[PDB]
Amino acid sequence: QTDPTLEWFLSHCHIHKYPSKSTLIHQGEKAETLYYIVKGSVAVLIKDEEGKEMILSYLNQGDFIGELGLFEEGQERSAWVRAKTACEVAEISYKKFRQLIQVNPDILMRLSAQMARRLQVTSEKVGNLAFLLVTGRIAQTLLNLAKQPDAMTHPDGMQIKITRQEIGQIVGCSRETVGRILKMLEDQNLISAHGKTIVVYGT
Amino acid sequence: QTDPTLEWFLSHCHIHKYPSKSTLIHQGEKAETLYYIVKGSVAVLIKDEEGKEMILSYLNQGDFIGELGLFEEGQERSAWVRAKTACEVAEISYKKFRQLIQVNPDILMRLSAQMARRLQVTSEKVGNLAFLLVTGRIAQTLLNLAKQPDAMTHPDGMQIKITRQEIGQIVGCSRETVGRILKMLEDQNLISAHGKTIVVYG
Ligand code: PRO
Ligand code: PRO
Repeated sequence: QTDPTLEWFLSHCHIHKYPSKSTLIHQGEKAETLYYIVKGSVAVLIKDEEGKEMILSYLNQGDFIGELGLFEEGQERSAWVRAKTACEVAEISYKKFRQLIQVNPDILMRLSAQMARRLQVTSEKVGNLAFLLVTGRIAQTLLNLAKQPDAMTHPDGMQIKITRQEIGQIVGCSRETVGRILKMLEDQNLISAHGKTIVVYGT
Repeated sequence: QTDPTLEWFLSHCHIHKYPSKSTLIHQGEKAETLYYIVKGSVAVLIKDEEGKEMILSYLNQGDFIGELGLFEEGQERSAWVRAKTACEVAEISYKKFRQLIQVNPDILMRLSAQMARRLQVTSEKVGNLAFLLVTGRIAQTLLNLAKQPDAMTHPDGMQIKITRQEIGQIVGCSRETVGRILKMLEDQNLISAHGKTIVVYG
């Protein structure tokens, strides 16, 4: 079971290998290139006002990078992209990709499908104004605990001792809701959680 | 002022009119369509825990519905779609649309642009801890104002009066951070903003 459409597309791309931690795309770069991840994983990241790194999302094999620029012709990169693992990345100009689409739209279907599957996950994960309020209070709770005397110093920030159940009691939501928000914050490079302890970054 | 490709796409569609509040796509519908709003607006809804109505998207003229199922045909989700206003919606089978894509990929491009903009909106929610707290305090401030006696009844919820500087001064953040948060809240379909006037939904 070969993939004729993919290898056709790939022959039109410049394929380069990036060691882990190397930067593929810099913030502010003119967006004129579409990327396809042949192998490996990347992190899409932005910075704080104090220059601390936050992860918008991870992109894996089969994902494209820079799809928005293909349609919106502004256009400067909003995010750095850095190799999470050693990766192989295919590169094509927007101009070349637009002519290929005309000839074989299956490759547009490929690009569209992987966006759609990424949209699906959050089709679920929603939350209203209340959930956003709860999120604020959880952050408040974590920030305040990291400031208190009984917080332990950690290479990545300040370590605090609190369960998800206790956060939920304070903030007025279920421990399941806390789990989801904590997992989100950990995915985003804002905290780490292990056992009953949480490391709040930057503090 | 002519869009021949759209006319071509629409000639392959069945166009239906829906009065406001009427359902377009029911819960658990096996996904095989592909909708295009010709006129008006719709709401995408889900029930939360216990069973209260919640908005996933407000979609307007030129927007697609059912575009995620195009790449996952047969999909059943718990969401449903309702007419916000009187609307006119073109529908087409995924099967037929796939035949059209080979001829002219332009409609798939418009659909994909919508999906790409949505991924970008989702990215703008991130999100440091201080930021998330400020966001919650801003939401809190708007929500409490909508509960006050001097709030006005609006079809979409409660209409309140407050400036961006007033919000910033109260909460303790820059005017730039207030703009960023209100925009985020509007993109999340939680409020609408028009000058001093803010409508808090629900
Ligand atoms: O379940 C509901 O609430 C909506 C009402 C119309 C059809 N589905
Ligand atoms: O160019 C195309 O592919 C179709 C033909 C008629 C309208 N647009």
